[PDB]
Amino acid sequence: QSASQFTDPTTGFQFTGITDPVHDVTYGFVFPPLATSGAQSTEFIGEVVAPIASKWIGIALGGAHNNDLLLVAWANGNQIVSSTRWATGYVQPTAYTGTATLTTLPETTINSTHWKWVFRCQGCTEWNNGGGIDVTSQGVLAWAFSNVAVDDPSDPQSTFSEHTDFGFFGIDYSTAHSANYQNYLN
Ligand code: HEM
Ligand SMILES: *[C@@H]1O[C@H](CO)[C@@H](O[C@@H]2O[C@H](CO)[C@@H](O)[C@H](O)[C@H]2NC(C)=O)[C@H](O)[C@H]1NC(C)=O
Repeated sequence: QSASQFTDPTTGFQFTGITDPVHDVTYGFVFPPLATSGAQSTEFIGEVVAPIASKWIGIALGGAHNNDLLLVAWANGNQIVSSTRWATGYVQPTAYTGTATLTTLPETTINSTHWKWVFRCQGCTEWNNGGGIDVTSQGVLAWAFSNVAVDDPSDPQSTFSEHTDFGFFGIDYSTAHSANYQNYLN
């Protein structure tokens, strides 16, 4: 599948991403301006817009279960619980030990039918294994989905069972940058 540009109609934030038609989950990403000199920023802003039937959602930042930064989130009442994770060998991802700070942004909204997780991911383009994403080129993202609740929803590091579905999408990171990024942070 292929990402495209869309505007969130309530916040006005502009993202690049997809809606999975099976679970009707929207995934969106937006990056700060490309640097004219020096290194690129290592942060981005994302969102997951998920029906309440979605018990946990994962984003795989290099498109794979293994050897890449994973973001996991679920709703627990009127709060989003989230974490950064990492796996090798196809087992339960555990807490990531690198430098990546996930912050839930105030646009985050939980209503009677959906949870809309809007987040800032600092240090999320470069990982402590030396890998990461190249924000000037084309890559693959993946998502993972479960309709079964995690073992303990109040614990950000809760265990849980394997996803019931996963999927992939191509993204042109070069076109996912926004002049309005700094405004999204305010
Ligand atoms: C206990 C929890 C989990 C278990 C046991 C598990 C296990 C697995 C297994 C066995 C596969 C291969 C499935 C196949 O090809 O038939 C896989 C694939 C995948 N998993 Fe997980 N997973 C778990 C959680 C997660 C999480 C939290 C994420 C992302 C946030 C994730 C992302 C992926 C992705 C993107 C694939 C497909 C690409 C690949 O083969 O690497 N998984 N997982
Ligand atoms: C709960 O939140 C979702 C996501 O914002 C709302 O669904 C969206 O509603 C806007 C209109 O404001 C539409 O333009 C989008 O197409 C909708 N998105 C999705 C994923 O359906 C939803 O209406 C809210 N529900 C309630 C009861 O307020």
